[PDB]
Amino acid sequence: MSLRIGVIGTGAIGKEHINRITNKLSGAEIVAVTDVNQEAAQKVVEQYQLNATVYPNDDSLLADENVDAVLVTSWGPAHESSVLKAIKAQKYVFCEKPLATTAEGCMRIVEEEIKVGKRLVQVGFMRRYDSGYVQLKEALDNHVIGEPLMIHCAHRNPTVGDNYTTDMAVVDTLVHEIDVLHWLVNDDYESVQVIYPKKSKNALPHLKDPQIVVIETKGGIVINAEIYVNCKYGYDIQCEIVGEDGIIKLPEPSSISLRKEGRFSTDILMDWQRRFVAAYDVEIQDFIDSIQKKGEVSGPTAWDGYIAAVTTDACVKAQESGQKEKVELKEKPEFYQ
Amino acid sequence: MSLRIGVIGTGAIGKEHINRITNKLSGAEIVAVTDVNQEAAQKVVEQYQLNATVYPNDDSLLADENVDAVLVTSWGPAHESSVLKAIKAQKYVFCEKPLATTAEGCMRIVEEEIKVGKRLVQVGFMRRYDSGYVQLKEALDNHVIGEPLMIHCAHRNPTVGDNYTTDMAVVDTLVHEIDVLHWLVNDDYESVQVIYPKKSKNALPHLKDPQIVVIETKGGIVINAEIYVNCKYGYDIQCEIVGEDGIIKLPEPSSISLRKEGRFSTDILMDWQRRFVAAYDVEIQDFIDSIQKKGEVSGPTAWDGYIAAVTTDACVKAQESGQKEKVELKEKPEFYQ
Amino acid sequence: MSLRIGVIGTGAIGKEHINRITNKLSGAEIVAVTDVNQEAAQKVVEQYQLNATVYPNDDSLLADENVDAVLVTSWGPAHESSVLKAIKAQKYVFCEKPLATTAEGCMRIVEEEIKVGKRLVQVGFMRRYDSGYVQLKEALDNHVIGEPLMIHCAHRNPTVGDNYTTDMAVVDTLVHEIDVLHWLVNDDYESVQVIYPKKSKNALPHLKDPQIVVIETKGGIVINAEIYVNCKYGYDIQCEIVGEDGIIKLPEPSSISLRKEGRFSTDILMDWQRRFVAAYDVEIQDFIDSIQKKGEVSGPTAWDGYIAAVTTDACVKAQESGQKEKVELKEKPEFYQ
Amino acid sequence: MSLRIGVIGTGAIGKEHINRITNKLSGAEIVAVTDVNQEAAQKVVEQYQLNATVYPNDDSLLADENVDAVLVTSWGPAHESSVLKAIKAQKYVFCEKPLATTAEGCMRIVEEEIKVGKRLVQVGFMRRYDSGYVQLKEALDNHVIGEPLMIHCAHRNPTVGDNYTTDMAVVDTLVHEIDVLHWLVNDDYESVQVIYPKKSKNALPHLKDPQIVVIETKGGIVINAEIYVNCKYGYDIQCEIVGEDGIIKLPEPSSISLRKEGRFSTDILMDWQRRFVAAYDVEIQDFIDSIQKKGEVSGPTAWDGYIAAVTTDACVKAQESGQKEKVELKEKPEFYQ
Ligand SMILES: [Cl-]
Ligand SMILES: [Cl-]
Ligand SMILES: [Cl-]
Ligand SMILES: [Cl-]
Ligand SMILES: [Cl-]
Ligand SMILES: [Cl-]
Ligand SMILES: [Cl-]
Ligand SMILES: [Cl-]
Ligand SMILES: [Cl-]
Ligand SMILES: [Cl-]
Ligand SMILES: [Cl-]
Ligand SMILES: [Cl-]
Ligand SMILES: [Cl-]
Ligand SMILES: [Cl-]
Ligand SMILES: [Cl-]
Ligand SMILES: [Cl-]
Ligand SMILES: [Mg+2]
Ligand SMILES: [Mg+2]
Ligand SMILES: [Mg+2]
Ligand SMILES: [Mg+2]
Repeated sequence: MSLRIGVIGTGAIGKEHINRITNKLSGAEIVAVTDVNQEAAQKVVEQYQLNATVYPNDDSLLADENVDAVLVTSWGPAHESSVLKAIKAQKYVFCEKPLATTAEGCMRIVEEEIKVGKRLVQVGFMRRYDSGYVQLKEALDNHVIGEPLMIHCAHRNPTVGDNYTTDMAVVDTLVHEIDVLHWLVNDDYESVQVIYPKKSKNALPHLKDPQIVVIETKGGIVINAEIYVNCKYGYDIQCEIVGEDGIIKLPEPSSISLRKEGRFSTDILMDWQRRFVAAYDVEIQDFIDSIQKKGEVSGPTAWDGYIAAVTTDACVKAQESGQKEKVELKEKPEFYQ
Repeated sequence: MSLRIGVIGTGAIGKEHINRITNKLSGAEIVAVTDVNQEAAQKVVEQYQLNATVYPNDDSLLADENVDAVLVTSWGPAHESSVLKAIKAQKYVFCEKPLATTAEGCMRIVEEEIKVGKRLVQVGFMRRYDSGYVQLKEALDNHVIGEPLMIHCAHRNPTVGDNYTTDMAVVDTLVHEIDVLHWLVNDDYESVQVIYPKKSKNALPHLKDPQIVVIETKGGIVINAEIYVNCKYGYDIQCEIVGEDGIIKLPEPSSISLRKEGRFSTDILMDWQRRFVAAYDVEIQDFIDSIQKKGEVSGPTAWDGYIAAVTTDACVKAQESGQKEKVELKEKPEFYQ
Repeated sequence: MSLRIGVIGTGAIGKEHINRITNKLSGAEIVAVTDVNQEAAQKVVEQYQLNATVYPNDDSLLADENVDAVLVTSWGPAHESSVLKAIKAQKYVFCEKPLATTAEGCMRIVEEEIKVGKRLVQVGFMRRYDSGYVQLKEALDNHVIGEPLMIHCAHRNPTVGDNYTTDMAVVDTLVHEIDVLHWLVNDDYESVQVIYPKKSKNALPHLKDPQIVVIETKGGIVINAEIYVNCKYGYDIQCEIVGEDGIIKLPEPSSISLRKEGRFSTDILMDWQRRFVAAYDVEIQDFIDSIQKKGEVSGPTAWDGYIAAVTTDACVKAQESGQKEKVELKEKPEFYQ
Repeated sequence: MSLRIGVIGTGAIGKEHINRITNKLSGAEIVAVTDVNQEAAQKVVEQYQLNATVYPNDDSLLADENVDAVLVTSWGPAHESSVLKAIKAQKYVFCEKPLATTAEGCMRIVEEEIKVGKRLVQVGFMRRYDSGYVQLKEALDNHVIGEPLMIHCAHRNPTVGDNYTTDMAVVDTLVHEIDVLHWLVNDDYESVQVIYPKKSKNALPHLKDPQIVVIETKGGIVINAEIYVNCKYGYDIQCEIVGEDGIIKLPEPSSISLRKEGRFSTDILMDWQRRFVAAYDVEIQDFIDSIQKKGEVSGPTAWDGYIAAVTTDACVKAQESGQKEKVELKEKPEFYQ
């Protein structure tokens, strides 16, 4: 059959996932939705022409015997509650970041999932499904460059809104690097340090931008991550991994080249939504296919959600202290190995 | 509803389209199949776990009131017959190349389609859906380089089988360039000339490889197309369009870069099936979506099939004559404008 | 000692060579000059602060026992006369293109040089000394790509003056490709054909621009050379050699890259004089060093001058006829092997 | 006349400069040499066929009224003595790094030079004369990217000898970055911190390799410099400057590209001596031309030597302490502005 999916939270993110499941992907259907604003959920069912029940809350949606799996796409601080309820209802769950707002909240989810005996929770770190990152992972797993030693990366954005604050550089922005890098190199984070260059003219007075975040792993890999969210020129993700015997680097997004007016050039995307559309499609298709074929999910795990929560909190601490701060992680359970 | 598709011809190509419709794309289902070898069609229904009727021939399949659209993926010389039957049965049809084996056969299809009053026929020239070609088309349509003047392109393949013959360099290989280029520049072909370099050591004695094909358009654009099907190093498509004021060029397929052992490098694909998988997915999704949203197809047309048939025949003539040969095209009907 | 050089022709080209010998290179000095306009030669001696005698003509300059070698940098049609006189006077001679205006004139020079028993004549085809071309030659000589099969090249210039005529596309412009390519692949030219695309809006009404020149070698290498002298965007030399097993390509001139305003770009030079300055320096330094160390010159030869004269004439014939034209070359003497 | 140069120290470095002055450059001659090993100096005069006097020491060489300028190319710790003697003898001096082994020694030279009233001392930081760095400087001076904010750079070498020690990563290797970067951005260094990744398998047990050096300028520019001297793959210099509105990056050294065996690649040099040969030539030619045309030198100054000495010492301190260390610089004299 089609995997029958319910959606908890019908804002921009939920709508985009509803659109991809309904109009782009294979093997699933939206059969149920809920939102805090019931009127909004009804509008969504109408706009996307869904054959779906509108439920007043997640408890009633999760009680629907004909819902197999849910997307948790509500307000971030509301995610944890729905994830816990879904685990208890024994539904598969795809949770947009964050899994929970604290390490403790992630640990509550971890404890309950481990009881189930199979993986129900996939966290929405879509970078792992981007073709460039998949290529990097394959090269590393094949020992192409020997042991990784250093990672140099950048997350650049053209401009941010007036409400974007210093902490969000790590909470909303660097969190993607935080998830993908430890996955690439199969190592755990140990410490973080934040350094502030000269503030850019393109940043509002309350915002510290750019920033450099230096992260060391337990194995001794050193990551230097630049975050510059008012770079003006484009939305740009760059990542180079220096190994003992060679160096691998993430590609530019594909663009025709142009020779014109004394310049040889390619395009730089301006819109972050154009950068990872394929990865979002693949991540959800993987959720669907893994469930149908394996009876459990296969992507970033609740434990990856925990690592992101602990590490982001340490980075925010380091933003304030100017000192090297410890990333204190519990031992990874065999369940998540 | 799901668009209900029947498949005529369940060989490798038909199977791959069945796989994408069943497991990758949105909005369609395989409800019927037929193959000359009925046992093969039954095996296909079983292998892909289809809920589909096996019909003994295309006439019976096309008589099924619950088939909305068909794929024609049979032996090439058999395509024309099924396309004509499908038009008469008023079904939408996606036809793999060729539309027909002769200009005359394509004209028979054109005459019958024009009677219908809407487009039923989409021909499987998937290059138009490749992101690089879409980018080229957008640049041209926006006048980025002024008038196109010259096109330099190459279609390279690592090695061919013992049964690949000189004519197939244009019939099976260059036909893709033949379709995409006139579309890019909105011009008609007027003449073709073939020049043979030194034969490669990598080619079998009966095969002329490489070849250069020089094509001139009515507007005066000159295309120099290299075909080298035993290039050894990779499967490689290259295309540069020189305009009055600048030059645009198709990108390399996306690859991580590597610094190792004194070389800075990216990957070249070895497998043509890895080069255009995304384009095949997009072309079929467009077939489905166009039908459901517009009630007619929107891709390469029966007329494009005709242009390909006329032009390939002229190229094969030029391969034999060593002279400049005319491409004689009827006026394009308003139906296809 | 310093090699004592006399200069015959003190126009722009002669002045630039005088400047490089006097202010940039090692091991030579300008001791004598002559120009048709004696006042101009005197001004040159003063402007460059030379310790040099001004002679009324080349005969008197060549009679100076203390002149070891001469540069022939006069009006093109005047070159042949001075080269012949210098050979008879037993001086080494560096001759700017052309060696002579006709195949017959080049053959007169060849006959007289062969009598000398050592190479006196170096022709000013500086591309052979450009680092990119040297790299191409090394790769070819090391069999990196197997046998060369095809060459795709372009010679592009931003705009030309009102006096630039169709024939000059081959006589003044393509002549550089004509010299360098047969050297790269160690093959002789056999035929040429000219094809005219759509005329560019950037070309004046009397000029055919762009042009494509197709040249076949005796060994069966096919060269497609684009000439576009009003391309607007830059001065740009491109060259790709397709071999049996791989492909080599001339590099872009070195430029920093820029990410800015949605584009990732490098520089394209606008000024042809910036493209080959290093090659001009190296070619003259080689003239000097070869003479001092070997007692004979080592660069492009009088025979290379002959090949250029024959081939340019065939191309101009082909420009007019629209037909394939023969390049008729005498057998290369052992003297020039 | 030719600038008459004496050479103090005829080892490998002195010999290479003698070779370039004698056989490659314009306007100077080697008229005098001295070495601690007089037999070595005599051999050098013979090997290079110099018309030069061999002096027993630098005092006697500097007393030669017919010596205009000297190269100081002796053992590093011996440089300071000869530079001071040359300033007192009122000769122009080109000094290979280091200017002196301590900040105090550099300050002694600075004090004596300032008395002269014109610049006599040029320090051999050749990177400033490399075409890529010149291009970076021009872009910065033209405000192409707005204010520089961050610099990401790497100095990589394939392997080092058994005698290469941890301190040399900054003293001999990073010193080049240390000189060029403050010049590029016209800012002073304020602090340095060293971080050690996982040790490479390619490094001997006594050596800490790779290393990351984080340098902050007074203006707030943050530099992250990777040093990896056993990277195996090549000798490789990389440098990216992130500005407010865009990013500029040093180019790869020019190389033909190759498509072969499934890879599209360019060359990475293995030999550091091939990386900067042009810069060494240009730096010495500039020394010669500046003296002859301006009567004083124009390259990196004694003050730049001082900055390098102070900064290298701070980096070595940071290598040992693991803490952020201050770079304590005296105010730059107007003499050196
Ligand atoms: Cl919270
Ligand atoms: Cl965009
Ligand atoms: Cl999980
Ligand atoms: Cl614990
Ligand atoms: Cl047929
Ligand atoms: Cl492949
Ligand atoms: Cl059609
Ligand atoms: Cl007609
Ligand atoms: Cl003449
Ligand atoms: Cl320029
Ligand atoms: Cl010669
Ligand atoms: Cl003969
Ligand atoms: Cl010392
Ligand atoms: Cl090398
Ligand atoms: Cl100084
Ligand atoms: Cl002080
Ligand atoms: Mg853009
Ligand atoms: Mg590969
Ligand atoms: Mg420019
Ligand atoms: Mg190499």
